[PDB]
Amino acid sequence: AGTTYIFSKGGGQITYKWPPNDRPSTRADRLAIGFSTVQKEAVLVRVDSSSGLGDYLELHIHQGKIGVKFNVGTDDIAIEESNAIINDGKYHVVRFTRSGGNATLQVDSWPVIERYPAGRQLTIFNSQATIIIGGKEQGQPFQGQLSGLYYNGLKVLNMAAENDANIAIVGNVRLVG
Amino acid sequence: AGTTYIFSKGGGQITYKWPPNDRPSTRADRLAIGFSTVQKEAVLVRVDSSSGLGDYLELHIHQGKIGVKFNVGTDDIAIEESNAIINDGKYHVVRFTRSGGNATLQVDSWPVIERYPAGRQLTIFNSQATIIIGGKEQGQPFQGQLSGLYYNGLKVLNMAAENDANIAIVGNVRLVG
Amino acid sequence: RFPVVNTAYGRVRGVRRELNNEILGPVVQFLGVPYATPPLGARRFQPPEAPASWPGVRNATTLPPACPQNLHGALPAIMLPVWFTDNLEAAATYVQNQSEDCLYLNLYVPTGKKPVMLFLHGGSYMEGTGNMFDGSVLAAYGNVIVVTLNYRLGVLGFLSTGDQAAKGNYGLLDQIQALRWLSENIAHFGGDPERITIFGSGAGASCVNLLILSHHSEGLFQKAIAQSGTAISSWSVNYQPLKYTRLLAAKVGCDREDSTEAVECLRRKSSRELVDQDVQPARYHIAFGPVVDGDVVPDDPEILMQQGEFLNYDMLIGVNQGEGLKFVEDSAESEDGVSASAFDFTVSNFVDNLYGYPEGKDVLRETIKFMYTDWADRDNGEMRRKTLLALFTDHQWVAPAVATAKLHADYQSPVYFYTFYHHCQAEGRPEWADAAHGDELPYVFGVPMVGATDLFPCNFSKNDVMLSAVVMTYWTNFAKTGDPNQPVPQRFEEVVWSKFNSKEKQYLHIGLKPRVRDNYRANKVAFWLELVPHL
Amino acid sequence: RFPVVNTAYGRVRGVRRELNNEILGPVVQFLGVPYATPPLGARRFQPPEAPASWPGVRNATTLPPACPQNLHGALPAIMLPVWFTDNLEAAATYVQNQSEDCLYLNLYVPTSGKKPVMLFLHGGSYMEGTGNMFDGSVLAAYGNVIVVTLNYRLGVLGFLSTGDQAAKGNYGLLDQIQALRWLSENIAHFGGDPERITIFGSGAGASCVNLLILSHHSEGLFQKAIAQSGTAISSWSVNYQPLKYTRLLAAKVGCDREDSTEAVECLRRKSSRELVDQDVQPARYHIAFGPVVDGDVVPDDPEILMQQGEFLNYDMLIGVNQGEGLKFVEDSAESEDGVSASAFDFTVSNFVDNLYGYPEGKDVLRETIKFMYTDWADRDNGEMRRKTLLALFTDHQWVAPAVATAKLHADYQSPVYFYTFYHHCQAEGRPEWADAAHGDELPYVFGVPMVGATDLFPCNFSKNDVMLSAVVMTYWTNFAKTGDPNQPVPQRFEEVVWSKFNSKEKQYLHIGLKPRVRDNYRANKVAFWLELVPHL
Ligand SMILES: *[C@@H]1O[C@H](CO)[C@@H](O)[C@H](O)[C@H]1NC(C)=O
Ligand SMILES: *[C@@H]1O[C@H](CO)[C@@H](O)[C@H](O)[C@H]1NC(C)=O
Ligand SMILES: *[C@@H]1O[C@H](CO)[C@@H](O)[C@H](O)[C@H]1NC(C)=O
Ligand SMILES: *[C@@H]1O[C@H](CO)[C@@H](O)[C@H](O)[C@H]1NC(C)=O
Ligand SMILES: *[C@@H]1O[C@H](CO)[C@@H](O)[C@H](O)[C@H]1NC(C)=O
Ligand SMILES: *[C@@H]1O[C@H](CO)[C@@H](O)[C@H](O)[C@H]1NC(C)=O
Ligand SMILES: [Ca+2]
Ligand SMILES: [Ca+2]
Repeated sequence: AGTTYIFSKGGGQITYKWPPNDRPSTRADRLAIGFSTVQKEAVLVRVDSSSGLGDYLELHIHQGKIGVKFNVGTDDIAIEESNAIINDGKYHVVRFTRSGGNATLQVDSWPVIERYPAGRQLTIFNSQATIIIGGKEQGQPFQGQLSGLYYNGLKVLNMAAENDANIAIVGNVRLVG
Repeated sequence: AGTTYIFSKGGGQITYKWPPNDRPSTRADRLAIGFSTVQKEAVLVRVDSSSGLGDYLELHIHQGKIGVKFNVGTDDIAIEESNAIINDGKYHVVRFTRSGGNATLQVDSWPVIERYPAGRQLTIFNSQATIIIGGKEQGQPFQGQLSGLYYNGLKVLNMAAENDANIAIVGNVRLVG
Repeated sequence: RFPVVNTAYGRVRGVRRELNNEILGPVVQFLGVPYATPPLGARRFQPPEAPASWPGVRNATTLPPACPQNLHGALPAIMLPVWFTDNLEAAATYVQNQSEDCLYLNLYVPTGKKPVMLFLHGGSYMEGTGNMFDGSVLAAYGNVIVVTLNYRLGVLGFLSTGDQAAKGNYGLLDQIQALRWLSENIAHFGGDPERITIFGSGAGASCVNLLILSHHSEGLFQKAIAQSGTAISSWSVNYQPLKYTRLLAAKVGCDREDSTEAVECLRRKSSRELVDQDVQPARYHIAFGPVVDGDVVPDDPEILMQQGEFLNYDMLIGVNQGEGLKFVEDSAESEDGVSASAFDFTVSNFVDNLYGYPEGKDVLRETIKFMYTDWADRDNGEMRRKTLLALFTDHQWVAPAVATAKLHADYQSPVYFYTFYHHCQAEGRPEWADAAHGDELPYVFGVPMVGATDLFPCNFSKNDVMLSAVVMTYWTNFAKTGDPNQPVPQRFEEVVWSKFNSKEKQYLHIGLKPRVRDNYRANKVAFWLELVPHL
Repeated sequence: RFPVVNTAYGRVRGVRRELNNEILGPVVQFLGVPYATPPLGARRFQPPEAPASWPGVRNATTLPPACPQNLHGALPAIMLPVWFTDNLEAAATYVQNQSEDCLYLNLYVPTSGKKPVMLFLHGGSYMEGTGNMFDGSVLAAYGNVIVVTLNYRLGVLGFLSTGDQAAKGNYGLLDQIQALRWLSENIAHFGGDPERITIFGSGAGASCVNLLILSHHSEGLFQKAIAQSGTAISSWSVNYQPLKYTRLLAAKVGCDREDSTEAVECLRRKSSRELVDQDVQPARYHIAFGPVVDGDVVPDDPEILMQQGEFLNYDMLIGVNQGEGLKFVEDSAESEDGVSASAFDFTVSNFVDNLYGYPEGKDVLRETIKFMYTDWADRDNGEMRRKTLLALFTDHQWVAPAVATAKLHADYQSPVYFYTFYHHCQAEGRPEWADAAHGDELPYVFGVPMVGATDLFPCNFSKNDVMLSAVVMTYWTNFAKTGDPNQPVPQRFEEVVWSKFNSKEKQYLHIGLKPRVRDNYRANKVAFWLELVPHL
């Protein structure tokens, strides 16, 4: 576990907003984060596009199963760790690689589940805008502990602990020390 | 009887040009003139519209028969005195009244010849600009005595003697008396 | 003084009313001198006849009664002038003594011999009167004799069936009778029976363009000033008289299968019973109006003037900047302009009502949606209300006026084109608007030089008075010599109003900054005259 | 001095050629350094690979041979730049040593941080051109940017395809991508920055730039793109029916086997000059051998691809000239009057027949595009019909596609800068009525005026031309340095701020002797071509 952040009652949200002229658009996505919580319904990280574009990426725990759902333009594609239980209070890490429609999701050292959609799928996540951690405004606030958020060469928590000018924190998001 | 203009060898022409802003358009027309000649083929008078418009009116003797032919927009209507020979050297007169498409031609004391063209015919004589006496431009010169040209209250021959500016005489036309 | 002038039928008396302004001479007004026998009984629905001589003398001092009409009814509110519909309560005062015997005229003689200017009123063919316009300021200023008449309107003046039972066009015949009375009776009043001008605005202007193409009016007049009107627009003539006359006959109480029987039954009914009947025509059309029969209007006015069936009259045609101000009437209550959902609905209804061709109703709609939209302000809103107003003005008033000006100038007749732009600042009229339909009548009649009347309560500045003087001088010069700038010289002193040649369609941009321009809305006019026929 | 720089495959010797002008420093030229294996034998009609390391030092001084082509043939003159068509004899001098092995690039290096890289993608069409024609030794010295001009397979040997797997096609685009990869992994030794690699080009080469944006092969190779007078959505940008022309060439060359693999194998045996001299003529306003939609380089057609945001947010600079279809009116350009009505009607009808050709309705489209493109204030001018015809061709082929691609790129939050060149150097043989034509912006970008007239540009150059050239390369080098044509180097050009191209507010900048930032370039005609003609 890297820079651990603790979420308490009520929760909160931490937002990393890219500069307007340096917003990235990438074919492939790489997410990785460790966590420890007992919540049955929560959202860990939400990645949004700019105004108008409907491209999105979301990671959430529903009914005790962690999963990632993304909209790349054609339709929503979701991959979930169905044959497991994750809200048992123990620390578990999750990794996710994306290539167009193809999505590989792994948790702990268990075998990687793969999703290979059929038909023509768009492959471009257009004009990333903000990284949201907490999911409180979405509708399912997250309470627990998070660590080591890695996103395509951007360690969100590591630079957030450095108090960079492009990160804003609100709520019960506290730093473990 | 009145002011008579004679035609010498070669030929001649008398042209009346209407003022640029005083060219009249008439639904009904009158044309009376006394003539005396022995030429088998000739043209006496010819009234033309302005540039572009195809409306015209002419009086001509063919094969010893005098007749009036006009174009008012639909078709050429020509009414000719057939049961008379007029180029015997005597002094005759001819009158022609036009109303709508209907025409009436009368020579001396002979019975009137009336023409009612079939179908609905154009009527208005649009923007008369010139009157031509002698018709040297057409190709048939005139050699004889002409007097009393009456055209809708206009006496071209009378004004020609009084040295009217608009009236122009070109060729071998001489005034008698 | 109460001078008396002898006419060919008798002797009439008038008054010598004085004007408010101090630069105009006294004007002798003869109000209510008849010009035809009253068409009351069996003479109803018949062409007018010459009046009856009277013994002794007759004052003409009270305004004559107006023709029967239903002003508080379903009049066509699109073709009517804006000041008529705005001040409908004040304009109803003038038509208060309505009677069937309404054939009269009023002369305003000022104090070679002075010309005559006849005014043909009428925003539509079913309303208005000649008593509204006091042509006394124009008479004194221009030293011309202004005549304003009352002619039969509506059912009593334009009902027709197509056959010889009721040919129609009784209003045009009444106007021609008034012209004849002026021709054979104006020499006694000091007028010149050889310099008669005829002019009017609105549907009356259409009457002017239907008197030029009429065989009846050959030598009665020699000039014409048709402003904001045409005989080729959609609401100028009536091509389905039998349908609407049968609808009216069925509604009133007798619809005989024989046309003559129906006409004879109608002649037995009171004027107010069948005038008050509400027969609604199709949109952008009329129910009762001029009809093509063969006597007054021989053929279609669009076909008649293409073949040059007119007698070479000097013409002064004109339009306004935006005349379809009443086309956009439901969109004047919105802070913004019209929404994108309100711009494709008005255009669709416009195409359905006016063209309505199933084969090409989806191609024409798209191309006239694309043409009348500002692509530099595609999502402005206000510049969609402006473009809708421009679309209606271009189709109804500007394109027919340009077409008729071209047709008249092609056959070598003097045509002068004008485009009124200035407008008096009214009370309730929107600020974004411009010179609406019939907004030049106050300036032509010298309303600003006397003040705001009931019909025009608008505030007038010095610029309005100057423009009124300018336009009145232009009109009077045209009446005097057929040239707007020849007799009386007047940035308005150095502008030479040139002719309207077909090759270069020069005109005068009448307004606060006049200038002789080159082509008035060439793109849209060419769109309506050349491309739309090809589609 | 002949400096030596070690690349990743060996060491190359350059030169230190100096410039005529005074304010420009010396330039080092590594002319002719290879970047891929020669596609000579069985490697013909195959994608390029990495080069072969040479033990020792390679002398890189002479201009490398140009790729096989045929200038004195049946070239499509409508799409070629005006200066290339006019001076064809002078331009043929550069293409004199043509050989099949032509995969070489030339670097020009000057002498605030690490210098950027500007690759130039030449080619008025896909059958002609060479990187030796443009000397980038002036732009490199002025803007302190390493300028790289390459040579890639052209015409028959570069873009032949059948749709099957026998010959996928777009070998020229693969050569360009290989050159970009070589620059990315080898420019650090010459002093360049492998993270600021702009690519720019004019004419059909600019199309390649657009076709290099929608391709996933060139993901991280370059960062920016300057596409001037070119698009990937015009009529002559992509070849949609390669099989017909390939089979026609195969029949005309000798072997037309029914199976595509056998035909390709036979074609690989013909020498490079026999299959190039063949006269395979495409339909008018189209191309015979060009980029082909297959799935590897171009996944789908470029028009569909850019609608659904299939690009990776490249800073982009589009531009057009005033009138580029100068060769649309060439049969009626040496007459006292302009175009008669009987000839305007015929030209518009031929245009509609060749381009649209819709059996459902053409008696409506012809009349509406005739009415739209005519001045009704001077309807009978005659001379003002050549201008309208030139505007028609320019609007349909060059202006509307450029505006459409700028709007589609700006709709996904990518910096888009639109320019409209309006000045033209006074040519000896060009008509006086003619305005800035196709390819007349290339002399200014490369700084020809500050050096003088050449064989390719025999023009007079005054002081105004020199000032405009300096300004144009200042803008281009600022864009290369920072992606914003106003930031790094201060500049009626002093008080003009070049703004982005928003879809709602299409602000552009008007290059010329009277610069100004305007709001909508030909909004009426562009909207006509984009939003009305599709409805008809
Ligand atoms: C997804 O996987 C399929 C099958 O392995 C492959 O054909 C496709 O190219 C992959 N998509 C991407 C974007 O790599
Ligand atoms: C011409 O004659 C016919 C038959 O007599 C008549 O009906 C018609 O009215 C006449 N034309 C004119 C213009 O009077
Ligand atoms: C006309 O009116 C005046 C004033 O009302 C009146 O005195 C006069 O008698 C009237 N005229 C006649 C002929 O009665
Ligand atoms: C209209 O004119 C009157 C009289 O000059 C003036 O008092 C009034 O203020 C003017 N209009 C307005 C709204 O001020
Ligand atoms: C390069 O040129 C030098 C001098 O001409 C010569 O000595 C050397 O061998 C050359 N090298 C190659 C690879 O041609
Ligand atoms: C440069 O312009 C002058 C006119 O000022 C012209 O005569 C001259 O020929 C031009 N330069 C060249 C090299 O021709
Ligand atoms: Ca997308
Ligand atoms: Ca005629």
